[PDB]
Amino acid sequence: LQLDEYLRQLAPSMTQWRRDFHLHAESGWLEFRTASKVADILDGLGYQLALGRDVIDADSRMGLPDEETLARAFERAREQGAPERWLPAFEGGFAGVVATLDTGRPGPTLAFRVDMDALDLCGHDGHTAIGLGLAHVLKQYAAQLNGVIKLIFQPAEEGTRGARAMVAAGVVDDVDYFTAIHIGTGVPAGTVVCGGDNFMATTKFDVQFSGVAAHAGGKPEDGRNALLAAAQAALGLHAIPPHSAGASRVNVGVMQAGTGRNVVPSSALLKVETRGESEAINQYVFERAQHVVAGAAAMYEARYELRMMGAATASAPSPAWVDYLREQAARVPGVQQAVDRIAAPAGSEDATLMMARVQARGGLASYMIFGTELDESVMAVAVETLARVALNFPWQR
Amino acid sequence: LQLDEYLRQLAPSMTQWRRDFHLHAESGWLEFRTASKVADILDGLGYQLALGRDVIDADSRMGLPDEETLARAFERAREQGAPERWLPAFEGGFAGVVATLDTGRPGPTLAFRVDMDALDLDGHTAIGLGLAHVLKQYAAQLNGVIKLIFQPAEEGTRGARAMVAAGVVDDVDYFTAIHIGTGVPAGTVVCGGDNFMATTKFDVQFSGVAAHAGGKPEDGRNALLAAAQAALGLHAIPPHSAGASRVNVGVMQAGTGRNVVPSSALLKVETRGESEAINQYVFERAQHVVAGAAAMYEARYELRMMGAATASAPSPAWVDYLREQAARVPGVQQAVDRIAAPAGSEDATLMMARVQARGGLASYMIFGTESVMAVAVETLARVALNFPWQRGV
Amino acid sequence: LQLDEYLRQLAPSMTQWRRDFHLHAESGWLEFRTASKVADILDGLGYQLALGRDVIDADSRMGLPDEETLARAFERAREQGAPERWLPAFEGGFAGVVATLDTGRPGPTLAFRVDMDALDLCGHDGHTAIGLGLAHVLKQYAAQLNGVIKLIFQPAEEGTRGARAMVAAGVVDDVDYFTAIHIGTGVPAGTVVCGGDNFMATTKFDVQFSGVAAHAGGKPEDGRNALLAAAQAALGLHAIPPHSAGASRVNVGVMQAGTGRNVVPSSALLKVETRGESEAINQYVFERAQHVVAGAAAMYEARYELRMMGAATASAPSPAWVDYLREQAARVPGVQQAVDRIAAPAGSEDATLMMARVQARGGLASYMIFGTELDESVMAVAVETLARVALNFPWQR
Amino acid sequence: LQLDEYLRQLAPSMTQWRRDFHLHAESGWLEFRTASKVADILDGLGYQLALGRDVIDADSRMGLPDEETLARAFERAREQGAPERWLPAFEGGFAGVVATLDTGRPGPTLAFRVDMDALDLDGHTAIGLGLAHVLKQYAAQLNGVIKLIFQPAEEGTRGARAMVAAGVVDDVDYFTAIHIGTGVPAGTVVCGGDNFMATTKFDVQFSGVAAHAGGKPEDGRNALLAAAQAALGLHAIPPHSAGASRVNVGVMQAGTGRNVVPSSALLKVETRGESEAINQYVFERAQHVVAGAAAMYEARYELRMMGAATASAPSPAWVDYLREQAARVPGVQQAVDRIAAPAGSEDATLMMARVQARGGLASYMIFGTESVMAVAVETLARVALNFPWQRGV
Ligand code: NA
Ligand code: NA
Ligand code: NA
Ligand code: NA
Ligand SMILES: [Y+3]
Ligand SMILES: [Y+3]
Repeated sequence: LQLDEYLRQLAPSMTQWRRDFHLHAESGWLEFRTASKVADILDGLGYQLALGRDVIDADSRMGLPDEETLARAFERAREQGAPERWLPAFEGGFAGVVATLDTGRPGPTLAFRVDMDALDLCGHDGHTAIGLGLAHVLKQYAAQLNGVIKLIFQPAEEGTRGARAMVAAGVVDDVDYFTAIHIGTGVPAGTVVCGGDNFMATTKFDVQFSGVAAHAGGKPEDGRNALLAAAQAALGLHAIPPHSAGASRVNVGVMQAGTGRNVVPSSALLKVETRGESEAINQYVFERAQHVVAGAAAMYEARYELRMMGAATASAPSPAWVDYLREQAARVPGVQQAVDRIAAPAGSEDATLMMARVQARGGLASYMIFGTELDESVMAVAVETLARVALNFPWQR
Repeated sequence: LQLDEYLRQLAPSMTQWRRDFHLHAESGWLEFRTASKVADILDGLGYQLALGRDVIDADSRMGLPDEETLARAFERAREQGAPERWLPAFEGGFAGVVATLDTGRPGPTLAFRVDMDALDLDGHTAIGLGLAHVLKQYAAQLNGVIKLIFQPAEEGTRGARAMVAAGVVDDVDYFTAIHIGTGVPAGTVVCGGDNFMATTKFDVQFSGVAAHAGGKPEDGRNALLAAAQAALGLHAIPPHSAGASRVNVGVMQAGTGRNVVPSSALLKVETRGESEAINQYVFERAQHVVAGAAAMYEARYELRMMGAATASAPSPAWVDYLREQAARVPGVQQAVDRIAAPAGSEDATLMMARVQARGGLASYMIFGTESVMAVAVETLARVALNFPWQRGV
Repeated sequence: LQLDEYLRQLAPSMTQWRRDFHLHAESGWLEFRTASKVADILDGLGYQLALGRDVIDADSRMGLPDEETLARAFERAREQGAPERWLPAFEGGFAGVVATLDTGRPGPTLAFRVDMDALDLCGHDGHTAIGLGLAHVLKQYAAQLNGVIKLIFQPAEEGTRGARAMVAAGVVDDVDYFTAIHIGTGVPAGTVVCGGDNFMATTKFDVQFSGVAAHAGGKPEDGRNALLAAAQAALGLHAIPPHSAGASRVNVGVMQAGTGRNVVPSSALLKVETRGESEAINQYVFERAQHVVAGAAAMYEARYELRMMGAATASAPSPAWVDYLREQAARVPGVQQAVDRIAAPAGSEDATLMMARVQARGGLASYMIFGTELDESVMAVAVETLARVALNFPWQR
Repeated sequence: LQLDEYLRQLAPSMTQWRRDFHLHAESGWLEFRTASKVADILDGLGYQLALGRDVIDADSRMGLPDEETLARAFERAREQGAPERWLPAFEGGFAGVVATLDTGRPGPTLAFRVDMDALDLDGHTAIGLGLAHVLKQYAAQLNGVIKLIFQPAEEGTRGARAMVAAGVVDDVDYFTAIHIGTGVPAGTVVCGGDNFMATTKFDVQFSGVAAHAGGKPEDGRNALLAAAQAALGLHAIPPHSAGASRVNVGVMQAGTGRNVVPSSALLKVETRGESEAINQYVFERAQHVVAGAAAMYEARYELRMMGAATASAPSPAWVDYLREQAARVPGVQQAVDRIAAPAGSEDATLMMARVQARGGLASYMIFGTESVMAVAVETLARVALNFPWQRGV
């Protein structure tokens, strides 16, 4: 009741949030200020918070910035207005937060997730505002809810690095219905996909090649060309055969080698990523890749180091849950279409990891997409759609 | 003074300039303060000066820093004491000066060359200034013309080409490049150094079309793979029958991000040859290798000259004259023609080649290793003063 | 009526045919004897024949053997028992035959196709016997037919070379319902696929690299390494990026370069093939390939020659026709399943070219597959199924 | 006769053997008829013979033809007149013979070497037979031992290794390889040929897993791509500071069919070096290159030795002795030590190295260009007969 009204009594806050978080955008694992601000507000609304290491498994964190970068980002946050009461809980690259609202009334646990990080050289993640927005709506109308509602603010989504660490921490082991959201720019403004399935499994990794000269003196017979080794690696990688079961990808997006024009290269670096339509296919591609870089290093009798930088799996939304999401989304104002599933360029999202987990444990889950192409108020329709998903839940059945 | 006295009454000023230029060292193409000081001093001695653009052809410059870097250095040089009267002539990466002493009497045009730059991340200039002082003091005992070339960007063999293209050595009869040899015995003086291989240094920028690695791989045009294939092709270039040659892809940088098809790729390459012809063969092969690799991926490519130098073939008659004079010079132990040593490069060779090509004589002198400077000035001064105005060479 | 009986009164002939044609197997474009034998028998049954150049467009013949090979194969056929009355009509690599049965009774034209060639170094094509088999059944029961029935015996199916030449000759420009058959070894014995859609479009081509020394004397500076050029080509080819619209393939199956160990290679040969799930995708792959071989040749300043060796398109069976085929196949004895469409390893078949043609002109078509895996009498079930397809045609509707 | 007469009374037989061996020429490892004839003749002269397996280590043979080819040639040799008494000792690719003449008196062991094979798609044997005749006729004027090595597969440098491994030259004090030089002046005689680079010839077979190109590309393991990448790596092998070296992938064959992922690939490679050490460096690098390329595709690889030879360092004292004798030989114009010429290979070098390694002297003699044979026999005969039984070398 009066949800439509209350919403217009919140919109002015959300835009303020999208902008402030756009103003002080932070990269993967360095979302210190953002998490501090989110925690602050969420605690202010009376949510039971869980922070940092309690929700982010230290070990499974891939592609973390160096010890130095984590430090300045932390300090800059403290010098950026980040609340003192919370900031400390995220030091060391553990900027993450899960808010819990327990109604006391027996019932299922509904989880909604949004990422907080921006991109490195931040148009891509206005999702944090929608997360706070939904939190508010969920308090005012708390009385009509049952079971438990969980709000997940995930770090390092770019590069698919954060989800795994939150899953390893057990953040979604007690979730019955999972829903990840996204402001799809490549999606028609006014349209809403309730079953994002265009996500490929993937593996991110860097390869370091070292070719220490066999002896000093700089004699050509002692050189071990790391550059040529990575060059042959790059070719091998891209030559990996496709798979019969579905689409697959491989991309050496970055390569750095050498120190000087006249100097025989002894060091080289490759930034790679593999992808497959299914978990198995991507696993296949990654297996070959390792054989390719290993042999390439051997050719030049050079050494190599493999560094796992991130990973995600394939998405298979729960049919029933997507139906429910479609049914609710149709009534929402700005929603012109429900689509269910769409045909768009394939990509990857670590939210899939949380979905896979919830699904293996009996729950259901899906990835919602809100169109905006050809419109920064799409947050209101996202908020109402999500809020509606909870309030309208068929508690009995 | 009579000469020996003059040199001892000059030695102080010489270390003063050395200390100064060392303290205020400047990288290739950024020798603004040095060039200014040199010009101020030479003008004072009464030398006619050709500066900057008049002695450095713009288009022939290689491995030039970007505008921002040129401007910062120019401003820094002003703030470090560069004589404001001369500073403007070098603005834009044209720190170069040719000082001329025309005796007025008929005779040959003798040229001496020193470089002014230092390494990135040459006590030669002082020597050049000292020699300028002595030659003025004894202009009466000279004939013909005396030319002093102060060259920029010798490191990376980047500056000599532009001076040659400006005509700097086209009127030269006898040329002598001066260098302080660290890898040469404390008392030795090589008068015909030729341990220089011809070379070409260049960059290759490959430009393709970026695309999302997972979403639309068909829209991509991989510049990275083009560079990789070029790199392999470059190192497979066949040797040459006439002598040693080498190709090296020292640096490769490519790509924007892990999930984006690389649309930009850069190769820093170096070509070497025992002779000019051999180096030209290798470089030619290299151009075909990179054009093809770019075409393989439908990528565009741009080849940027970063450096160049040729082989050194010292004029025997001129070498002999220099050796004879050097021998008599006090602090000298061994006045040799050439001396064994690992091969390297030096663009002074372009001036030599040019001079020899027009009928003149040329050589490269090396003073081993400071007091090497007094010896170098006295020696070079002898070379000029004891010239066979009549008999010749 | 008594079709089931008549069939058992023909089986002894078919096995005799499969074996004789297995005995004297001929490769692509050299099916001289086979065509002579087929024509002979078909003429004996009273079919209106069209042979050689009248059914095989000379120009569009790809991957033809050399002038010499065509000669001996021809003579060996004459010395192999090939009928004299017909053999001459196939000289020069035009071994093909289309038999026509016109009932005078107005009606649609039904076409059935089978290939005759074996494979080169012949278990793969017992399809010619089934073709003759069906011809017989179609005569005896001629009275119950209407319109026109056409039987197509295609050469050079292996390597996808013959179909194009028959299409260019107009062989299927007047066909209303087209059906290509195949003894699917990779298909369950007793099963019949009425809608083969597992076929990818493809392009076959050889690349010849020439690197004539710039000068005599054998000086290394004059060499132009064709081997290294093809080597880099091979890598480039296999590195061609996949396509978002569907699966694609590239394979450099053969490479020959050099004349002697110590001699700098001046010549090289590549045997390649591209593939795509759709016509467009394969076209995309072939476009890249040409850029790859051209640039590779340039790197070593070598020359190159592209030779088109064959091609096929994607298969999209006519839904309605597949339904009809399924309905008829179900009643046939040896048929346990109808399936309609199956999931098997992708391949290529030039019969697709005839299908595409017939479909663009208003007719319908499909590719039938008869299982046999885990059974050399599958010809009887194929014959009856095909014969039934004709006899049962809904002439009225 | 006294010698000069003997040679003129022998010349006929010599052309008879030359004409015969030319007419019945045989390829490497297939010298069955030749070896038989040689053995029959030498046995007749009273020479002790070590044949086949006793002088050719089986495992050390390189570039051996397949069984079928060995058998066909063996049978063909029988049908062409090979003396049936000796033919069996060479069955299986062991056509080799070492003839020994032990004077019984104390002295040095002198060895002379000739090859018997011809090219595929050596009038040396006759020379060897003639020298055997003369030395027997004058055994009385000889001391110590005389050994005559008739070597198989000299083409492609394939046979010498197996003889060295059999111990054939371990008891040799003075070794001399004989060769007819077509690229040498009609009257010149090089006594210390050393225009031979060390070398290694080998094949690399890459074995992967075949699969249908379109149906199941993931089941494939491309041996073709492995060879391609190896080929590129092989031609990128860095040079060596101490001297010239070269790598060449002369042949590449791979694949079964257009629509099948290649599971078989073959590279025929050649490695060269100015010295033994330099060739070993290149070959070592080459082994790493091919093992890695095989690993890149999870393919197996097999490296087969097809040939090998080392550098030639003729013993100066022995060269001088040969030159002195050759000079006096009638039909000789120029008895030189070495002579400029393009570099090639010759496995005789393995016997030289071995001999020199055990304290003996060795050299390679070349007779320029037929009547070269009479001169070669007379010369070689002098070398043996005029030996400094006392004074020495
Ligand atoms: Na994001
Ligand atoms: Na310098
Ligand atoms: Na077939
Ligand atoms: Na030979
Ligand atoms: Y309302
Ligand atoms: Y019946």
